[PDB]
Amino acid sequence: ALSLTADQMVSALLDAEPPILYSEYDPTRPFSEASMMGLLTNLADRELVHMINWAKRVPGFVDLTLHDQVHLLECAWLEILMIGLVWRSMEHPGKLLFAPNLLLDRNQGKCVEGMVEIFDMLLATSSRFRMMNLQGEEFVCLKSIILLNSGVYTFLSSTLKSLEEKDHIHRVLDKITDTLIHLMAKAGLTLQQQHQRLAQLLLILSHIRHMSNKGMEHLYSMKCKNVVPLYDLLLEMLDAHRLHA
Amino acid sequence: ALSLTADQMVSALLDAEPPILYSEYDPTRPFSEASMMGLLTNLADRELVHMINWAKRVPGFVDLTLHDQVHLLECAWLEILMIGLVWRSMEHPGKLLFAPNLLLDRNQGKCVEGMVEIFDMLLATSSRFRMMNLQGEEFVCLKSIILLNSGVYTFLSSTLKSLEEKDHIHRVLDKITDTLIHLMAKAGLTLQQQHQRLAQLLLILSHIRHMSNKGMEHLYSMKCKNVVPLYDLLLEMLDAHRLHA
Ligand SMILES: C[C@H]1CN(CCOc2ccc([C@@H]3Oc4ccc(O)cc4S[C@@H]3c3ccc(O)cc3)cc2)C[C@@H]1C
Ligand SMILES: C[C@H]1CN(CCOc2ccc([C@@H]3Oc4ccc(O)cc4S[C@@H]3c3ccc(O)cc3)cc2)C[C@@H]1C
Repeated sequence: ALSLTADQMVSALLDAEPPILYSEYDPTRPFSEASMMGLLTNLADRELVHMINWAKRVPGFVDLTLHDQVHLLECAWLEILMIGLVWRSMEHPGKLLFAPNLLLDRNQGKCVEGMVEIFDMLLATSSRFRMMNLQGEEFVCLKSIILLNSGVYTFLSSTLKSLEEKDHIHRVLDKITDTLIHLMAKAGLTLQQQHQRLAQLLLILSHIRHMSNKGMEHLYSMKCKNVVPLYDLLLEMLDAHRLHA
Repeated sequence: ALSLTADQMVSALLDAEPPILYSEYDPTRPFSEASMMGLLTNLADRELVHMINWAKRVPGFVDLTLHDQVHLLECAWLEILMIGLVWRSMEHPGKLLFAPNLLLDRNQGKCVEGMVEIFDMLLATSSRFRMMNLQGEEFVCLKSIILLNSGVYTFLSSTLKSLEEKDHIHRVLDKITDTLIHLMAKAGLTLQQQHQRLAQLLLILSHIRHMSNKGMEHLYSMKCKNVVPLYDLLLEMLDAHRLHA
């Protein structure tokens, strides 16, 4: 990640992309009888296992301690799901493609109290991506930045080890910045367009943080799931043996 | 703002800086008897009038409709107060300089339920600014970006006028990006350091959004003040006559 080229980061990031999952409900049955939140929650929980997989393939992530890996994912998981959703919704104006067999419009979000507000924010982000003509190569860089950036300011303590971890993370972030600029230059943007586009992309990440924060507030008031704290469940998942090697 | 130079934006932004206010409490009296939240709330309300003043001097802001000006400030006001606080706290490791006569450490935040968590996040941002050696010229650009960026994705409708406003805002944001790159080049950074530093700065804005969101959640559960909705109070303030010209 720190000696990988900009072309190697791009291909590592493309190679690491997770699969597109489907909603799990019987399509031979009516819809009024489905719990929309139940459908969405079940989807999101299944994505989380693939997210851990993906994160381990982001250059530099697994060189972190297990504790720091847990922290970053605990901080970024909803942001990561949401940029993923906005990305596959890009080509579907006015709709969110939760899954290939679960495409919802804003009125379908009114079904859940306080959810249309979140839908509207996601929908607006999807339209901005569309207006910017965001590219697959740029999107994977952005998702990796979310993973590494979102919880890097909240590491508690400040041990020697902790200091080293922070330095490495900021080093990897620098390399993804170099990769985004490289992508843009390749595409034929001027120096000036490059830095402007870089800023445009990075400023969207402030909106994705906003959506995550608002979505956590909204989720935190519902059946959803809050069994076994998230840290411990992430740890479990990340603290793998290497027996099935 | 769209024909202003990078040097003209910088000087307009420096010229527009608001004053540093003091806490209003009798310094000849003990401290256990003060409401810390009362002190902080009174400080923050006094800053808001100066914030409106400042925003009107940001290049491009007053060319927006009154409604859009209200929206952006309603979305960004806590982010703007917080970056301001982290900026004047930079030279005071382990402390937050709320005002020149009100410098608090984390233990002083434990006095309020759930406030130490916010203090710790602000303190960590202040240390990052310090570690990056953030410059006065960079800070004013960043505060202006917060003003223009934070609520630009949440404008409801999408009228012709609305579309025009968005275009102008993104145009002004582009010019502040050009200004930040200009500042960095002047300072002698390489091309590579410039784009890396730009990204480092912009990624901090995602943490400031985080702090604002968490602070609104925390404020929203206390005496504070929620009399007359914020929109109407902002409108009042922004919808000035020009009689005292
Ligand atoms: C991975 C964690 C998620 N599990 C709890 C439920 O989480 C979610 C439930 C539903 C969704 C909602 O559905 C999805 C589904 C997939 C996806 O990639 C994105 C979203 S976003 C949306 C959402 C988010 C926040 C809201 O306030 C409203 C709608 C997203 C997450 C707990 C588990 C540890
Ligand atoms: C401008 C709006 C603010 N008024 C309500 C009270 O708002 C505030 C009250 C206290 C502060 C707290 O004190 C200050 C004071 C000045 C400053 O520049 C920053 C801060 S930050 C801090 C804070 C913020 C959020 C928390 O959860 C905990 C501490 C910041 C804002 C309502 C008014 C319309």
